[PDB]
Amino acid sequence: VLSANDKSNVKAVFAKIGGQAGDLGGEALERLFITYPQTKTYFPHFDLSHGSAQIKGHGKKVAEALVEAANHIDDIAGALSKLSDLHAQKLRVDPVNFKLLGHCFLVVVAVHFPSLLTPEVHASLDKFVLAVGTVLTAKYR
Amino acid sequence: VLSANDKSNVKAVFAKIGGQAGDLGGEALERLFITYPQTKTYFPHFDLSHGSAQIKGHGKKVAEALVEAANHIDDIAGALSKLSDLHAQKLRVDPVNFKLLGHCFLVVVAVHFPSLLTPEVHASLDKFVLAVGTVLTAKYR
Amino acid sequence: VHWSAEEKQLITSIWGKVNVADCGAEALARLLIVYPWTQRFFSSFGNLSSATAISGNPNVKAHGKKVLTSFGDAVKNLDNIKGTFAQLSELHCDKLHVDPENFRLLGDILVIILAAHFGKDFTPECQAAWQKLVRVVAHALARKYH
Amino acid sequence: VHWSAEEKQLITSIWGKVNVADCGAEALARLLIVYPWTQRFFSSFGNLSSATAISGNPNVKAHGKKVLTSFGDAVKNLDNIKGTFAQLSELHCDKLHVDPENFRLLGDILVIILAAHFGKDFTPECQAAWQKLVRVVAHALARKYH
Ligand code: HEM
Ligand code: HEM
Ligand code: HEM
Ligand code: HEM
Repeated sequence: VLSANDKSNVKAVFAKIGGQAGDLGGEALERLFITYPQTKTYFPHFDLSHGSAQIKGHGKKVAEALVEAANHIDDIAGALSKLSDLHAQKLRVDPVNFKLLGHCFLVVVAVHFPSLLTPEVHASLDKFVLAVGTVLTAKYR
Repeated sequence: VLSANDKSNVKAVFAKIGGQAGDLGGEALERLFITYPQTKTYFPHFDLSHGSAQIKGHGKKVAEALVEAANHIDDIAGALSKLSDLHAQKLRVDPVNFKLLGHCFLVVVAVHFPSLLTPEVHASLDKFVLAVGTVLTAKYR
Repeated sequence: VHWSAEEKQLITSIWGKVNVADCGAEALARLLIVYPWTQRFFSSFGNLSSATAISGNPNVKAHGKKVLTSFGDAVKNLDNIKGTFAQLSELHCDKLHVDPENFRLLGDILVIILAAHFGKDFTPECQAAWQKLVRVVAHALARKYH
Repeated sequence: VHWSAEEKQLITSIWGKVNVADCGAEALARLLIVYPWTQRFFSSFGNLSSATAISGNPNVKAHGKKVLTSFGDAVKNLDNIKGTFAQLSELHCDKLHVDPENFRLLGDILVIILAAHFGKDFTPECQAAWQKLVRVVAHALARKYH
């Protein structure tokens, strides 16, 4: 589990940039699709054209789930209950792809908030996005 | 998480193995070092020659720990907490190597008990060895 | 990649005794059951609703035989694995978008299947050679990537 | 691997402009902080017992510079990456026994470091090109296997 220190780092991050989190999610998703094009095949029902409102809408939702997880960081499983059955049971998302999206989130944080993303904060955020990915794929293990 | 059926399957496997556990641990470790030679790096203090008594003795310790995990399958983190400190904090074992050893254990079970290792029991034992590896790498998260 | 005479003998001797239909059925059922996200790639195969259904599925059985026959093509010419799998790399990478980690997982499953079938003949050195083979095949299948 | 004119431009431009000393030190420090088992390989480097200690460690800083300089050797001949990293591959694989997954992790860290250094100039396409580059480098280092 995330340490007390990691939890505080996550809350410090989202308490600062929570207002922008929606936009950051859109960019993270845009970056996922362009950097790792294989991930687009999970979205054949989307308009995946660059700029697309559906990508932006959906990235916004991804970031809002992260924010929910931050706000209820002591029980992320609880917070993200429906979402977990969705990703592992319904969608069968390959677990490798969660690390790719989590990495894109870090990249967006680095682009816009370089002095926020110290090595310590980078460590805590990496643990956080992995903890979320693990929750979402829990039925696999 | 391990389901109830997974737990049944694991305990059945370990009941079948019975007193052979120690010997199977030695075999798993022997297979680890031969199949994945890079893992030998962690044991420069060992005699690592073919037939080595030290490899066999250590394999017995590994198997003892897996037996305890099977016996306490409802709370593996609790049972192996200090083993996790040893592997992650003191020994700095690369997390990839836990998958390799877990795999070697399944191979040994297959060699000796092929009728037991159905696809369903295979899945349960895989989840088990992965759960143990995850516990042992906890201090990386 | 270099293959010794000893490695070649460990591979071909085992392979000469493999039932590709039985081992292939086992391997693909195990892939789908042990790593259930892989079911996504096999939607047209019918009933994959339970572990029991997957093991009883005739399409899974048939395809498993094809996969093992393909591994047989690696065994038959170990030094040309890259060429042998070039066309299959197009299919798996560019058309199916299978992440290469899954090729590793199938390889591990094949090693377990061989261990179960061959028992004490599947020595540590035999395992090392087969793990090497499945890794070389996986890398050949991933050629269309990096 | 094939490189487009656009990918070559994105790579060459960022390389020219990157602070190799500072970004190299940052990449290595972050590897050791974020993925602490990697500290095992660097025991001769002295104090790695805290994020502060790692980041201030003169050996970490000097080695980080060497590492990013080596990624620079990939930049300078993008169609010869395999050859450029052959000797380093022997080192990292046969002598140091570094599992290749760690090459992936260092690549990901470098991407994050470049993103921080360049801000919005590190566009999604720039990221794509650089992730491709670190993946090619990792592939070239992980050869003396498969
Ligand atoms: C921690 C990482 C992730 C988070 C927080 C997350 C979050 C979400 C959320 C909140 C939804 C809700 C959409 C709805 O209710 O309609 C969703 C759906 C979905 N997710 Fe994820 N997701 C993550 C990772 C992934 C990955 C890695 C993939 C595949 C590459 C993926 C593929 C999908 C797909 C295909 C949907 C359905 C979209 C739709 O039909 O609207 N997700 N995810
Ligand atoms: C299934 C996962 C594993 C289990 C259950 C396990 C269990 C154990 C046990 C019980 C001990 C020492 C007993 C004691 O001091 O009381 C030990 C020590 C050790 N383990 Fe593991 N281990 C696992 C994985 C690994 C892996 C994957 C590696 C490295 C490739 C590794 C490297 C070591 C080393 C170097 C020691 C110290 C041995 C000595 O000084 O003699 N372990 N492990
Ligand atoms: C690594 C070893 C593998 C080998 C040797 C192999 C071999 C093959 C072969 C021979 C075919 C048939 C091509 C044809 O009929 O023209 C095939 C098709 C296919 N493979 Fe694989 N495969 C491997 C791994 C995988 C994995 C890991 C997955 C997914 C997780 C996968 C998914 C598929 C799918 C979806 C098809 C198409 C089946 C259809 O006709 O609908 N393969 N493979
Ligand atoms: C993937 C990209 C990498 C590149 C381009 C790279 C580059 C280099 C270079 C240029 C050297 C100096 C060689 C010499 O002095 O002969 C070196 C040494 C070394 N590398 Fe890497 N490296 C990479 C990844 C890693 C990783 C991931 C690790 C460990 C997790 C690692 C561990 C080491 C160690 C322990 C040394 C020797 C340090 C010393 O004692 O001087 N390298 N590397």
